[PDB]
Amino acid sequence: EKIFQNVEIKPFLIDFSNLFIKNAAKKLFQLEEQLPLVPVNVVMDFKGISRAAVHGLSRVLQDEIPNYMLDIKPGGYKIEDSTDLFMTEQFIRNRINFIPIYAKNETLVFALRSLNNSCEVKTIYSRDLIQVAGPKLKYPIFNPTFEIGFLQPGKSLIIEDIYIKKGIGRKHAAFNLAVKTHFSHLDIEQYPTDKKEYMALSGYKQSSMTSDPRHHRLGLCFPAVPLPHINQAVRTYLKNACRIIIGRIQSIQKIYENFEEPQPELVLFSMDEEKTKAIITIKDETHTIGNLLKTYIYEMIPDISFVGYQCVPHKQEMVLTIIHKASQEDLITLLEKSIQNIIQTFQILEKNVDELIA
Amino acid sequence: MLIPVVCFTCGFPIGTYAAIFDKARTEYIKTKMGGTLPQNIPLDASLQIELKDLITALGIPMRVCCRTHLITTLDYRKYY
Amino acid sequence: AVDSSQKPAEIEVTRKDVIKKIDNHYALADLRCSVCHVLQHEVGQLNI
Amino acid sequence: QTTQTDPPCFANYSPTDLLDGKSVVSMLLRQTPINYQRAPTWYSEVYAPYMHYNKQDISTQIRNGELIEGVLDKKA
Ligand SMILES: [Zn+2]
Repeated sequence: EKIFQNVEIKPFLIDFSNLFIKNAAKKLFQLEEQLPLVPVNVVMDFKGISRAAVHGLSRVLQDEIPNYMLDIKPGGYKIEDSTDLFMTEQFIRNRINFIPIYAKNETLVFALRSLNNSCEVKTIYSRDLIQVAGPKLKYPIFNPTFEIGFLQPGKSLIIEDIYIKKGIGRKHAAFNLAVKTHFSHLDIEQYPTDKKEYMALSGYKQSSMTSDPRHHRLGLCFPAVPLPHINQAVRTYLKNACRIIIGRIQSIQKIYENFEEPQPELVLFSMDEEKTKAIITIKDETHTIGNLLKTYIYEMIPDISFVGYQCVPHKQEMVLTIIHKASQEDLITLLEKSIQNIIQTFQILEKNVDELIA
Repeated sequence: MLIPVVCFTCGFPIGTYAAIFDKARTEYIKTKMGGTLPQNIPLDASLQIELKDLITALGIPMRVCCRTHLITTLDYRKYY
Repeated sequence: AVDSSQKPAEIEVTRKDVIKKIDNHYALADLRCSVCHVLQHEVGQLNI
Repeated sequence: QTTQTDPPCFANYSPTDLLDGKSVVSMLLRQTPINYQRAPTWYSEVYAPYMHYNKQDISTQIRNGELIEGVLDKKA
């Protein structure tokens, strides 16, 4: 079974055919080739898979995958030694935070030491970042061309503790990994939207309220992957995303298989005409897990009385409400079958990633 | 005060290509200008400067957000 | 009538009766004057 | 999903069954059945000569919480 079909990988390369680009790169950066890290575009085709799973993969890769940041340890910004009056700690910390790094080791600590010994407004570049910690870098984790803040004449800026911080892009956007570049359903017909009569419509020949697309094309772009390890970086990202989704679904399964000991996350009621209502609450869960659970439960129980979730922006939680004409044990076992179905399809996706990209 | 490290909207790292883009844009403006002072460039009625091909050669995709925040962000070193 | 088979073809109506009488199989042509019975796009036929 | 009420029973609908908008509005309004019969603001005589009003939208009718006619807009 091949859920994940062929995948196109295309790094974003600098076109030195333009005279201006070549002249500028060689004039300031002495750059004659592509950068050590390039932003790669990955376009993927999926078949026989629900929209919920593809969109969950997309969302996880976007922000919910644990990613690394460059950050400044408190006290790293030397107030005494930093002479420049315009380069506040906030501005430089914001500039350094959003440098997309491809870090394999978490102990690399960088330092900034830039003294403007001249009368010109010296510009600090990413090559000014000096690494003193951990194993010596045989390959840079960021491009040496990033513009950190400049310096006025005679001014100095010293930052001594720049480390690698782990996080997920949901809490802080500097951990965002992938940026979307495409998403389209390949089984739904599309209008010629260039015409006047169809310009105001989405283009798909079916309504969203009735469509159930099963063949998608998800295009993502990764901000910085090493130039000679593009495929391996992309595979690591995709396998990690599948692993995260499997882990979160299994975390939900952990409370699912505990239908006694009324933990304050699962509450089951039998009400009215022998109907069972199941409410699941997870704090700090998102539309990914909620939509996946809803879609696969509705697949497993097509004649369900009601399955629905809500991730209210406040209360920061997912509340999944399932009502079915079955006993509590029957409903629990059906929902466990749905969870195992989710796990199975994501294991299939990981295996197909390994088979395809390699 | 500088071109952002990443596009605000989406997060694509335009900051990599920024420092190259400032100089390349300056050089391209030099050729496309004429008998017009620098402070009168945004006033010329017979002047058209398209940076589409330049940014494309920089490798930045056909994204509205990234190109907007690349070509529009003000540089503090230019005014102060 | 847009189609050539809808036999009523031409219907002249008042604004209130439009919803009672006209349906989707019809399209609107020029208006008609209710005093001199001239078409809106036939005003140029009048002598200045 | 997000009405905070007690969600109704959809056990009688096949996964390919197509529910009308008036249907779901009625499944909400049945909890407080009322009678309502009035033209909607969507229907205006000034517009009427242009654009073809759907005859099923220019009259709103509710019988005991069963919205079966018209649209719901500012008037309703
Ligand atoms: Zn962007």
